[PDB]
Order: sequence, then structure tokens, then C-alpha cells
Amino acid sequence: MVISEKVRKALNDQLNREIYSSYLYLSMATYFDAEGFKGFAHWMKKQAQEELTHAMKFYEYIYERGGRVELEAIEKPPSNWNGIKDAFEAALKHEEFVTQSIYNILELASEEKDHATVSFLKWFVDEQVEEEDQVREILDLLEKANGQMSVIFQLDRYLGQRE
Amino acid sequence: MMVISEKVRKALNDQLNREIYSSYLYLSMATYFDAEGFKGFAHWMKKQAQEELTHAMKFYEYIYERGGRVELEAIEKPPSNWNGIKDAFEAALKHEEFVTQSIYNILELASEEKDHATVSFLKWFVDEQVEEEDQVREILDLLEKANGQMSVIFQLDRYLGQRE
Amino acid sequence: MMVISEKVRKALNDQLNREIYSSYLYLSMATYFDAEGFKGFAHWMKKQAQEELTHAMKFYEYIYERGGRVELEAIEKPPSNWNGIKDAFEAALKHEEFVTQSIYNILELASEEKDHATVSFLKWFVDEQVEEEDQVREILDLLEKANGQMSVIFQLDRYLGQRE
Amino acid sequence: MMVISEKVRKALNDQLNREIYSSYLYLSMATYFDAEGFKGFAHWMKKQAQEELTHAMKFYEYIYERGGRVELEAIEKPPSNWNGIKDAFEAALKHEEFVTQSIYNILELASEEKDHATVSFLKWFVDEQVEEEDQVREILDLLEKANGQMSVIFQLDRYLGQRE
Amino acid sequence: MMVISEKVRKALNDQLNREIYSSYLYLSMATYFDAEGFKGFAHWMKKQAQEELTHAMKFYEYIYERGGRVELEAIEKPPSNWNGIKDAFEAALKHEEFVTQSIYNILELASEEKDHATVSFLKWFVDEQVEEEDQVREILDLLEKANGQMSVIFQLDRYLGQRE
Amino acid sequence: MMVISEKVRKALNDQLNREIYSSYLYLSMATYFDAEGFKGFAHWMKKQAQEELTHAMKFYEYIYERGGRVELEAIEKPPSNWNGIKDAFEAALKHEEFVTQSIYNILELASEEKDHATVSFLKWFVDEQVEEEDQVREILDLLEKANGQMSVIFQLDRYLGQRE
Ligand SMILES: [Fe+3]
Ligand SMILES: [Fe+3]
Ligand SMILES: [Fe+3]
Ligand SMILES: [Fe+3]
Ligand SMILES: [Fe+3]
Ligand SMILES: [Fe+3]
Ligand SMILES: [Fe+3]
Ligand SMILES: [Fe+3]
Ligand SMILES: [Fe+3]
Ligand SMILES: [Fe+3]
Ligand SMILES: [Fe+3]
Ligand SMILES: [Fe+3]
Repeated sequence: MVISEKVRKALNDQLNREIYSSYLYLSMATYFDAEGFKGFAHWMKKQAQEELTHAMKFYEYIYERGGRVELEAIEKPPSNWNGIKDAFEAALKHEEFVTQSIYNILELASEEKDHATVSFLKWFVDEQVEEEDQVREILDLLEKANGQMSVIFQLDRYLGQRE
Repeated sequence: MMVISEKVRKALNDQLNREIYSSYLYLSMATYFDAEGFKGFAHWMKKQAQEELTHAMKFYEYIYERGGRVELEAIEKPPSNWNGIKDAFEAALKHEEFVTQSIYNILELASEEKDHATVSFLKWFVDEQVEEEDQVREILDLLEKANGQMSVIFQLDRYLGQRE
Repeated sequence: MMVISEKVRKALNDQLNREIYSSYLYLSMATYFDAEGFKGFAHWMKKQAQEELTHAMKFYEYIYERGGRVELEAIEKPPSNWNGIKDAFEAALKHEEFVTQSIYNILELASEEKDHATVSFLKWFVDEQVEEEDQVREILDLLEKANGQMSVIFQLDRYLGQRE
Repeated sequence: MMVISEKVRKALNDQLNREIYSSYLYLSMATYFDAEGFKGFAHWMKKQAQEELTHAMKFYEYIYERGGRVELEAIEKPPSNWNGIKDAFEAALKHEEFVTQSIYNILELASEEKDHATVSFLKWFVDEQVEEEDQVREILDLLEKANGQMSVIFQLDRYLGQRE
Repeated sequence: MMVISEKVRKALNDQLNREIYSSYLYLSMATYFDAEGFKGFAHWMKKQAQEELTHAMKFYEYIYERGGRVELEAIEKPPSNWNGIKDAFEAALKHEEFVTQSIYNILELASEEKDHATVSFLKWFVDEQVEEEDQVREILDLLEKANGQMSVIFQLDRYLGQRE
Repeated sequence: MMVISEKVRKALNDQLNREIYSSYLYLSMATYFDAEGFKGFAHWMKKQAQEELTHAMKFYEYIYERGGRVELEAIEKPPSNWNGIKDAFEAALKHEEFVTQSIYNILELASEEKDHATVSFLKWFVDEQVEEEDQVREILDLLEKANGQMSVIFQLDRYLGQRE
């Protein structure tokens, strides 16, 4: 194995955090479906799948550097939010935490002069920018919407079309 | 409003969480197979893991169709190591037969309450479990015949590595 | 909420305005070249002007992506004459090297603040600058090959007039 | 040798710089719409800005075609903040009617000098201004009817964000 | 003008000559495999040799984009013999790891000089080295499982002989 | 078992290494043309370098076809500087005439030993050398007709730069 044990641990930890992110977004989906917003729930199911592809990227990079993955327990996520906007605020807060988590691996890797891992992490830096922005844009629309059901209906239909 | 009983909703939600754990267990077998250098076996387990997620989502959508709600529970840490190829596939067979029995138990509970809609919904899973168990028994039979011979194991690994 | 610091956001916004000026400087070179008859040199500077606008719009979109705002500033009047071609293209090269250094300064600022998102975003512009600097250095080498001999300098005009 | 009067050249060069300012103004409106989170309004304005650059390039090319030369001037800092969506489009309409009058003044100067070429050339801009004022007047009428209502404003934003 | 330090141009020109030796070493490994009758292993090494040339030429073209010059140095005689298949691929892995550390040293030199253009250029090679090391490690894992068994080795020769 | 004599195998293995040196020499010439800003001439040389590698590999494969083995030798540092474009191409023609004579020497040795397989194999290179020499002579003649006229030189650079 040509990554350090400390960097293998950080990458393995982040893999498990990506799995939890997936599970959290699935849990938000369960909340949206309970509230009858099939389009919002669909957006979250697609988000969950996207998080799984991030975990598998960490998975394959670890083995590529001679390491091994160990899967850990996945914590029980919240299952309820105080309305659609509250759920997206929690999504944003979670994405920012993920970003900082990725930043911490990057700085560790840089400090150990593990350039291969620094470079690998660049894709996740850029992807985090995009994911934060998607949620921020949804939140700004919802702020403008205030309560309006007609606006919320359209947003649900639109996010219901995510590929 | 919910037209499944709370008992049947809990049994269905429990099984959804068991399907999620099944997925995680198979991903963990993949981590084992990748660590041992058998990328084909690992690929097979990653595809199996995706399959168990589709099962979880089938329970999910039926729960909502009947006015219920899903609650995701913590996922237990799976084992991450086995004593060999065969040991891992045998643990998979044992797990699948446990899943089948778990499904049988919901089926008999639904049947006792005369929830015919749920009994009928579970037929898909009864038939799928028959295929799932059989696929692992087949693999175990090929491994029994292979014995140690890496010439055979290489071809099995390549073969399972082609699963779509 | 804005997730770049106000220092980095001003550095990005300043550079956005510098890219707008670069576009205007090159259009002003196109006015010189077009006046002196060298239309091909001019068509090349109009293409370069359009390119610098795409640079500006990249800074623009990133600023909003990070929750900042863009503020457009006054654009200074650019030169409109140079002492012959090689004077102009040498002013271009010197300008692009100033752009490159300006970008480098943003990168080092972001790095010092641990704004890895802005550091990563700026890589594109580092790599582009390498290429912008080089296409000009190239043209300055060709002109110096044509001595002061006019019928070759016109030949270079026709090739730069090919830029897509 | 130049076959437009220096007075007509200056009037055309002035208008060229005015079209550049118009482009920059509409870009500044875009920065406002984007700051306010209306990406479709912002997109309309980015397309308007590109269209004003082509207007400037038509003046650019006619000037050199008649033997004149272009001199680019300083570009003033455009405003950055409007009271609300409707006020921004109202300022766009006011700006376009000012551009039209600016064009009208070139036309009547050219016509007094019997510069029939420049008169005929300006016709395209006269007809284009009629369309661009009309486009903004339509948006303003929709925004008038919407009154404050965010549901309708959102529909207009999506519609205007389709502009090709 | 050359806009890379002479220290950096030396480290890049040196690495280019190292890439050339790499190509030659793999060709020499091909000469070994072909003498042993393993045309598929030989073919893999001939493809590897060509790939190292694309690496050398990438350094080549960057050196000139930064205004530098390439000087080709003498190439040492590579080893022509190995003590079995495993020994040859182990030597290949040790060489790629040396090549990776060589690239790392250039990156740390460039970074200490704030030569961001070169730091960025070298990212491609950091990522490519990860893949190169991994392909060799994978080959060495399959070889370890094969043990000495010709029946498996012939399978591996077949697979590596497919490399495009 | 090797069915060429060791003397012929040595001569064929020496020529293989000479073809490798040819490839390296023509790349060094590329480094000179690129330093002098003639990217088309450099392109022609890089293409020639790859052509020389296909010559080396033809020798490589014939050696093994007759049961011999290839041994790669050290590659001498080539010159990197010429006193102009014509000087470099004169050095190329001189090199190809030396390659031609080296091939003649093998052919005469093989004919002495009544190695008719190898005599026949070398026919291809006799004919190819005639064309490799003619190609450089045509370039030298175009350069002579150019005299020192940078205009025509530029057209020759662009043309040779379209070599496939
Ligand atoms: Fe993620
Ligand atoms: Fe994410
Ligand atoms: Fe299942
Ligand atoms: Fe199953
Ligand atoms: Fe730029
Ligand atoms: Fe630029
Ligand atoms: Fe206009
Ligand atoms: Fe207009
Ligand atoms: Fe390499
Ligand atoms: Fe390599
Ligand atoms: Fe040759
Ligand atoms: Fe030759």
C-alpha cells in the first residue's frame, strides 16, 4: 500500500460519510413522499444515487493505491423536517460539512506530500461547488415563494424531472 | 390514510431496512474480494448490492402506495472478512435464505390479517428469492468442483466479472 | 450567503473587470491594424476580443456560484496606435503576462485562505494563459523572421486572418 | 482616403462607443438580476448585451468601409442596483429610446450633408430600434399586470430565460 | 524569452530523457519476453514503450510552450535479461515508482518557485502514474496467483496480448 | 534454434540499434527546428523519427523469426545544433546515405554466407533507402530554389508540416 495509513483512514472515513450522505438523502425522500411531493422525493432519490457514485470513487481509488476499504455502521438519519424549505436548509448545511470534510483530507494529503491523493480530491472540490450551488438556488427560489402553493407545485414538477 | 395495519407496515419497513443491509453486506463482500485481488467476484458483489437496493425501493413504493411511511434505521456494521472465496459465497447463501424466511414471515402475517394486497405484492419476492438462492448454489457448486485450481477460479472470476 | 471571503470576491471581481479591459484593448488593436491596412491582424484581434469576453463570463458565473455578486467598473480608454506591428503584438504579450501574474496573485491569495474551491477553479486560467502567452510569442518570432521585410509581414497577416 | 465627412465619422464613432456602453449596461442589469436570483431575466440581458456588440461591429465595419478609422473611448461605470425588476426593464426601455434618438441625430446630419450612403445604411438601425423598444414595452406590460405577484414574475423569468 | 526558470527547464528536460529511457527499458523487456516465447507479454511491453514516448513528447511540447529548448542526452543500455516473468514486472513496477517520485520532485521544485503553470501541467502525470503503477501491481497479483502454472501463465499472456 | 549465423545476427542487431539512433537523431533535429521556430520542419522530423522506429521493429521481428534474439545497446547523444535549415537537411541526407551503406554491408555479408532469406529480407530496405534519400534530396532542392527568401521558406515549413 503506497498511501499512508493516516490517509487511508481519512479516505475510508470519507467513503463512509458519502454512504451516510446517500442514506440521508433517501431519508429526505421518505419525508417528501410522506408529504405527497413526489417530485421533491424523486430529486432526493437521484441525489442519493449520486452520493453512491462518490463513495465508489473513493472505493476504487483506495484499492488503486494498495489500500483496503472497511465499511462501518451507518447512523440512523433524521426522518422528518419542518416543511420543504427546512429539508433543503438541512441539505445545504450537510453539503457544506461534506465540503469541509473533503478540505480536511486535502490538507492532510498536501502536508504528507501525497500529490496523487491531492490531485484525486480536486474532482470532489469542484463537484461540491456544484452541489452547494444547486441547493442554494433551490433555497433562494423557496424564499421568494414564501408560501405559495402554485410556485411550490411547479418546483416539485421541475425537480421531478431530474435525470 | 394508511390502509395497511401498523403491524404490516412495520414488517414491510423492517424488511426494507433488511434489504438495505443486504446491499451493504454484499458491498462488504466486494471489499473482501477486491482486497484478495478477485476483481470479477467483487464486480459480481457490487452488482448484487445494486440489485438489493432495487428490492428496497420496491418495498418503499408499495409502503407509500398503501398510505404508509418509511423510516430508515441505523445500518449495522457488516463483516468485512471471510476465510476464502467459498466461505464468502456460503455466507451469501445463508444470508439469502434468511432473507427468504423473513419474507415468508411477512407473507404469513399479511395472510393472517387477510391483507390480500400485501400477500399478492410479496409473490414477486418469493419468486425472486428462488432465483437468488439458486444463483449462489450454482456458484458454490462450481467452486466445489474447482477445488484449488486457479486455472478454473480465474475463469469463474472472469465470468462473474461479466454480470450485467 | 456568500462562501468566498470578501477579499477573494474582490480579487475575482477585479480580475473580471481586467478581462473586460483585455477584450477592449484587443478591439483597439484591431482598430490600429484595420487602419494600417493589415486586416488579418485585425480579424485575429477581434477573435481575441471575443475570447477575453468568455474569460470574463467564467469569472462572472463562478462569483455567483459562490454566493457573491459582480460589480462592473469603468473601463479605461485603451491606446489606439502603436509603432508598427511588432510594437502592438509586443504590447499584447506584455499585457497577457500581466494577466497571468494577476491570476497567479488570486491563486496565492485563495491558497493562503484555504479556499480550495477557488484555487481549483483558477487552474483553467493558468493553463489558458500558458497558451495565450505562447500564441503571441509565436507571432513575435515570425515577425522577427520577416526582418522589416514587408511582403512576408503581409504573409503573416493572411495566416492570422485564418483564426477561427 | 475617407469619403465620409469628419463630422459624420465622429457621429458614427460616437454611436459605436454608445453601443458598447449599451452592451455594458445590459451586462450590469444581468449582474443585478443574478444578484436577485432571477437567472432568466439575467439571461435575456446577457443576450441583449451580445446583440449590442453586433450593432457596434456594424458601425465598426461601415466606418472603415468609408475610409474612416475607429477610436474607442472610455466606458462609464454603469449602474449596479435597481429598485426592482420592473425598474430595470424600465431603464432598459429608456436607454433604447435614447439610442434611437442618437441614431435619429446621425441620420439627419447625414441627410443635411447629402451623405445618402450613410442615410441608407442607418435604416437598418432605425427598424431594429423599433423592434427592441417593442420587445421591452411588451415585458413592461406583462410586469405591470403581474403587479407584485411572484408566481407570475417566475413565469416571465422562465419565458425570458428561453431567448435564443 | 524563456518564462521557466533554468532550474525548472533542467528538471523538465531531465524528466523527458527519463521518459525516453523508460520507453527503451520496456522495449528491452519486450526483447526478453520475445526470447522466452511470450509474445503477449512482449506485445504489452511494446505498447508500454510507445506510451512512454507520448509522455516524453508531452514534456517536449510544454518545454517549448514556455520558451525553453529540449536537449536529448545519451541513453544508457538497459538490462536485457530478467530471472523470470515476475522479476521483469517487478522491475517495471520499481521503475514506475522511481518515475513517479521523479515527477513529484519536479512538482515540489515548481511549487517552491510559484511556477503555477508547471505545477498544473504536471497533474496529468501524477494521475497517469497512479494508473501505471496500478496496472503493474495487478499484473503482479495475477502472476502470484498463477504460481508457476503454465496453464494460467498462457492465459495471462493472452490477456496482456490484447492491449490496444 | 537460431537459423541465421551469429555474424548475420550481430549485423542485423547492430542495424536495429542504428535505426534507433536514426530515430533519435531526427528527433534532435526536431528540437533544433522547434528552437528556431519552424514547427512544420520539426513536425516533418518527428514523423521521420517514428518512421525510423518502424524500421527498427522490422529488423526486430525478422531477428526473432529466424530464432535470434535482440539486444538493445546504449544510444549515443546526437548533435542538437545545425548552422541553418539547409545544414540540418544536408546532415540528414548524409545520415541516410550512411544508413544505406550499412544495409549494403549486411546484404553483402548475407550473400557471402548464402543466407538467401536475409538477402531477400533486405531488398525492402534497399528500395526504401532509395526513397528516403530521394525525399531529403527533394527538400534540399526546394530549399536551394527558395534561396534565402523567408516567404518561400514559410510555405515549405507549412507544407512539410502537413506530413501524415
Ligand atoms: Fe458526495
Ligand atoms: Fe454531495
Ligand atoms: Fe433482496
Ligand atoms: Fe436478495
Ligand atoms: Fe483572458
Ligand atoms: Fe487572455
Ligand atoms: Fe444597439
Ligand atoms: Fe439596441
Ligand atoms: Fe512515463
Ligand atoms: Fe510511465
Ligand atoms: Fe531507417
Ligand atoms: Fe531512414
